This record gives sequence, C-alpha cells and structure tokens, in this order.
Amino acid sequence: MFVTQVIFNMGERAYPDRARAMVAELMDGVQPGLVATLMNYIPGTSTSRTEFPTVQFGGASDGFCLLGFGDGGGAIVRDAVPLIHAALARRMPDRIIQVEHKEHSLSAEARPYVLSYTVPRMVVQKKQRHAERLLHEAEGKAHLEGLFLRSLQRQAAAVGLPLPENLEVEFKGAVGNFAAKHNPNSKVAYRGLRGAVFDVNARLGGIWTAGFMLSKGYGQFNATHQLSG
DNA sequence: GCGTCTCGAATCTGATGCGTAACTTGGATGCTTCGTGCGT
Repeated sequence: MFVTQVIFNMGERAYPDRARAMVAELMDGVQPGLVATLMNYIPGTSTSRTEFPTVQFGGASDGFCLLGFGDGGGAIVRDAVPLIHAALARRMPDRIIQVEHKEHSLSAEARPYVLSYTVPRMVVQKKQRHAERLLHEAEGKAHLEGLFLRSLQRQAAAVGLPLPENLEVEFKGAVGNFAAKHNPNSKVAYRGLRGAVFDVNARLGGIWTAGFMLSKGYGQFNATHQLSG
C-alpha cells in the first residue's frame, strides 16, 4: 500500500514530456534492464504494456516527480533513483540536483459523507471513433465517471487494495479547457479540461490518478495534500 | 472532513578485603551364694 514519490530539483521548472524524453535519453546509456523497467517497456521491445503502468512521471515546482505505484513500482523507483540522479548530475554540471524521498501510505475508505475532489487536468479522448462517443456532453458525462471509477478500480487492483463496493462518483463541473499532445511529432491534440471537480462517496488517501496513458504524468492529483470539503 | 522526511549514535559493560574462632573430644550397667535378721 506504498507509493514512492521522489522529487528532483533541477533548478528550472521542467515539462513532463520533455523530462520524460530527457531521462529516456539519459537512461539509454545505462543498463538496459533498468531502462525498460523504468519506462514500462518489455525487455527487448519498446511497446507500452496493457497492464496498469506502475512507474510514471509528473511535474514539480522546480523539476519532475517520480510516482511509483504499488509495492513493485515503489521498489523500482527506490533502486532507480541513485542512477538517474547520477545521470542528472553528469548532464547538468552547472546546477546542483537535490533529492528528497517521500514514502506515502495508500488507502481508500468509504464514508456516508459525500467528499468533493478537484483535478487540475483531465483527458477524455483518445480516438476519433471514441470522439464520436464524445461528440456531446450527454454521452460525455457517463464516460467521465465511468473513467474515474475504472481508473480507481485499476489502481486498487494493481496495488492490491480493496475498494468500497458501494462507491458512487459524480462529476460536478468544469472551469477551463486545454489540449493533450502525446508526441512532439504528433499533430493531434487530445481533449483536455482544466479545473475539473467531482463528488465521490469515499475518503481518498495517498495519491490517485485518472485519465489515460499513465506513462506521462497528466491527470494526477494528491488526495492527501488536497484536504477535503 | 490533510501527510512525508525524522523514527540517534558511542562509549562505559568495576575495583579491594574478608575468604572464622573456642569448647565438646561420654557415662553405667547386665553375679550368685552365704549368713543374719525380719516380716507373714
């Protein structure tokens, strides 16, 4: 029930995707086993795994953050930080990279009270045939709480955490919209919504995630530091 | 109707004398007859 969060203070605030590319280039030199383990690539290939990715990325005020879900992903992050830190030190000799490790406890429990949660960035579209289902909010809303519940169940199963069988998550409203871009060469921008708020009948602990393509660092939110309503 | 980091470490971890003295130290008894009085 442990999710290991590691913060790298590059000195300059870093993009998620740019950080992913930079570390992938840096990892490419070092032992390939750790490389393929880190970016969830099958040994010998470069394919994204069907199963819930456990090691992912994320932004920070002065760098990028490592989020290793589950016991296995936490262990991978724990024995991978020294090598990536050494690589970062080698790559930037003009700045001092500093690392602090925060090992969190992950748990989720149900309460009769309705708990309101906010997510900064949301992605709800992958393919145009799926966007045909997203053509209007009438079909969009069901897809929304469906995605939230599916993501919660997926991460609970991946970390082996029992989840309240009587959950009812309800999307509340929207504030802003953005665009999600998978690769620099890709012209397609996926759907993106900012200031998303939803109601859930459970007290969420640790850090949870929702959206698509966990391996970049979008759609993340810390339930612990967000308090509640 | 919030949490991580922290969540010790290194000694020391006995030493010395005193660590018996004096007496007591066994005793006694395991025969039957003969003569002279003394109680039934």
